[PDB]
This record gives sequence, structure tokens and C-alpha cells, in this order.
Amino acid sequence: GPLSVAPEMDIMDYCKKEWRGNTQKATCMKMGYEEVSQKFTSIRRVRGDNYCALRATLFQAMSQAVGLPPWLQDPELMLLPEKLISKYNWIKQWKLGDLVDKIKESLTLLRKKWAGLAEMRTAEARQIACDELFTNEAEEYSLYEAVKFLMLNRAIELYNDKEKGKEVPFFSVLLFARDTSNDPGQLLRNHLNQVRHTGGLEQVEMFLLAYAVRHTIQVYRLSKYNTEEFITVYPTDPPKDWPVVTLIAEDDRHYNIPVR
Ligand SMILES: [Cl-]
Repeated sequence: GPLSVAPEMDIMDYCKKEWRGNTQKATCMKMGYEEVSQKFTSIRRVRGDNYCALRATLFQAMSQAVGLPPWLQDPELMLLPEKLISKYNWIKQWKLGDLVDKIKESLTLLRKKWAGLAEMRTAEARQIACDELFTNEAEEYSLYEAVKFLMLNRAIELYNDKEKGKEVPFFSVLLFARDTSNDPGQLLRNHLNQVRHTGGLEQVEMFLLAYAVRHTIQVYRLSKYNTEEFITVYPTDPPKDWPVVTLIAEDDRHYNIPVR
């Protein structure tokens, strides 16, 4: 299929095309891209479907992969679908974009593709391979099923910890405080399973994504330009060894990729 992450263009050329006229909104977006352009020369437009946040994060993480992270080296990763689904039968309410084999196939693909990218000598070889992977075919969307499953697993672990009275990060309190997401089944049914053209990860779920792939996500939030949220980092205090990926969000729903 066609690329789902568009070929790069100059970031201020992009800004000048999208943001014209003298509205306060347009002025704030221009200031936002001007600030981003101090560190990144170019931008890649990410397909704005319900997977936009996952696509943006995974494309950055994988195109920048120089090693296979320990959580993907762990043999437990491939055992997780059978162990989780056997224990929590409501997971079979999963809606795909049997279940154990499908998820295991997706996780095996994620691990294999990531390992192959980490094997490459140059960033250019990685970008070519990523440009082939993110072409709107079944392999791309299988990656999102894998990551969504790891998000569900991390959510179950955080929920169970909070039940036991163990310390949990506060974003998980906020995640489960939502009336549509009071427990992991509601998270699955009402958020991870969601309907086309309406879904996408909410702010609190960006923390969950970061935890699931062990990446620090640095987001220029342009609708927050004149506030301390002009950047938000997910999670707030990650391990220093987690790799950093940078995104741009004009609103708190759609993400593009700055590149240099
Ligand atoms: Cl033009």
C-alpha cells in the first residue's frame, strides 16, 4: 500500500501551508512550529486514523532502534498472550483491527522486525526498512495489535497493584478514574477496541503507551504553547535508560513526527 508516514518535508514549509491568516490559533501554531524548528528541520505527516498515536510513536522508536530492548529479548513476551487470556477470559472481547495465536503472531512480528532494524549498520538502512514496513498493509496493523496488547497487560498489572495497595504512578489512578475506564475490561471495551474515525489514544493513555514500550515520549503540544505544557513528557520521571522519541501534537489527538 501507500506510505502511512509521509515523506519528510521542511517543517516551516509545512507550517506555512497549514497555518495561514491572522487568527490567534494560527499565530500560536506558527510560534509552536518556529520553536520546534530550532531542533528539527523536517516533519513527517502521520496518517490520522485511530492508530495515529501508535503509528507516530512506533515509527520513531523503530526507525531509531540501535538495539533490541530487554523487554523484547525476554522470552516471557511470547508467553504473555496465553497466560493473560487464560487467566482473564474477558480479553476475548478483543476486537481485531483464535485470539492467542493472532496476538502471539503479532508480538513475534514486532520482535522480529525490531531485531532486524537494530541489526542494521546505518540510520538510512533503518529508514528504508521502516518506509517499507509502514505501508498500510497487514504487517503494519499487526504491530498495533501487539502494542495494544502490551498496553492492556501493563494496565492489568497497574490495576492489580492498586488493588493490593501497592504504590502505582498517579497517571494510572487518573486512567482508572474515568467512568468509561474504571477497570481493565472497560479500558479494553471502551478505549482499546474503539470505533473507526472516532478513537485514538487520550492523554492519560499516552502514559500507558510509554510504559508498554518503555520509551520516553517527548511531545510538543502546540495547543499549549503559552503554558508550561508546551512540552509534556510521558512518563514524567522515566528510567534514564529508556530511549527518547519526540512527537508534535497540534491538539491532544493527532501526532506528527519531527525529524533531523
Ligand atoms: Cl504552497
